[PDB]
Amino acid sequence: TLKAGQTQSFNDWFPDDNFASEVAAAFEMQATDTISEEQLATLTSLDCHNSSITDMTGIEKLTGLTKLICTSNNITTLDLSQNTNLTYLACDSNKLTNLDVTPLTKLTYLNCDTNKLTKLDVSQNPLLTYLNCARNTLTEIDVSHNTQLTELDCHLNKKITKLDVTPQTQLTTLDCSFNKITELDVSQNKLLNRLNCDTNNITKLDLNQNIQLTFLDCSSNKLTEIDVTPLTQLTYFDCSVNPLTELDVSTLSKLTTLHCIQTDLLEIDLTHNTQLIYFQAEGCRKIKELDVTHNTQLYLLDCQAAGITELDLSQNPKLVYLYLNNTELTELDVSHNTKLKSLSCVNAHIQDFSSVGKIPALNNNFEAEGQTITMPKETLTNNSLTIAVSPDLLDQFGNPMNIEPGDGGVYDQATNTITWENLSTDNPAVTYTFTSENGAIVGTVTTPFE
Ligand SMILES: [Cl-]
Repeated sequence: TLKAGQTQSFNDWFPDDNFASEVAAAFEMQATDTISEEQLATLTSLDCHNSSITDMTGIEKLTGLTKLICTSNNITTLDLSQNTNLTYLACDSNKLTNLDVTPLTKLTYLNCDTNKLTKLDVSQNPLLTYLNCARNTLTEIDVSHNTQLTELDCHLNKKITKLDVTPQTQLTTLDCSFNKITELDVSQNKLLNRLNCDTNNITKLDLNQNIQLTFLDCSSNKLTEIDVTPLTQLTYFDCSVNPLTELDVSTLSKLTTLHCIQTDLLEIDLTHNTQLIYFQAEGCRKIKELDVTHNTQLYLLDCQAAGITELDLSQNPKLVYLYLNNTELTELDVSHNTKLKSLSCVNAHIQDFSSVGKIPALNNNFEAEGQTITMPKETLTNNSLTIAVSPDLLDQFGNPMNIEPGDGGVYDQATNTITWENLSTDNPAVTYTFTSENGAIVGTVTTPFE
């Protein structure tokens, strides 16, 4: 017997006006048109995203539904106990404090991202392939019964301390970022391709079995060491904000992006990463040498704070963005880097900036303030001292710079010397600032005495 049931307006079926109105449009009808229980049951798919819906009461009557999208609404509860034919559920960006999916035994896609869930029970969903409980307030997530899971996103729950994916042998994408995870065993996830476990408390990460990762981000963790040598397919690798002291990327022939910001590395060998486009290594304070000569397609180089006294940029024609601020450089040469839109080398120990004027786009977009130069000491003669202003002090266009002595001292332009009167061994040095006429370059030259 196929019973018709009651026949009434969508507005009478669905108390929420905005919901009734969306269910109506699903049948290409108005909210005030009448429809039967048997008619309502024929709808296999519903999309009411971004509709100002607070209440989904009446959903129990749409029993033919295999797909429900209610994203970007104000829904505080969703009783889906009668919608047992659902295979796809997107209820993300709502105000759900709880969500029961235990009756939905045919469910293969579940997205409840950005809600207020404290528990989530997916143990009755054995066909699950996409679970996304991102941006909830969960403390754990048992996926032990969900063996067909290909993608898991439990990022930004904040309180997750344990994650077990040892049974998820089909996992290709994992995002467990911004939690308190301390151990991640990914050795059974042989098909893994994308891994993001950043912003956790992971101390060890064994990736030896995951030899077909293409994307890896283990940044902001507590990794003392890591072995990426087996991961020959990697194109993007990010291990920033870890206390790693040694990193071996020689096997990563396909690497395009390497981020190792704020790591403790003593050295780094980029010579085999011929395809490298982005190397971002700001705060790699222990590095004292950088050979980017084999990285011929480098588009952006950032090694701020690095202890490099020089940097051979001859082989990097494609460079558009270079960041050398806070380095130990005493020499700069960007003449072969004609694509540069932005150069920055604040707080270095540079004198001659003449190579930068070779690139006219840099005439304006150029910062080189806070230079700190240190000269060999002289002896006094009477209570006085004359010195030659360093000839290497040359600006962007190879012109002299303006000399402002740490004044008791008179700069003589003719002779390009400074003479201070009344100097004391109590205060054992003399200084002068230099500034370029465009104001892009500023520094000091300390000269000790006696
Ligand atoms: Cl009505």
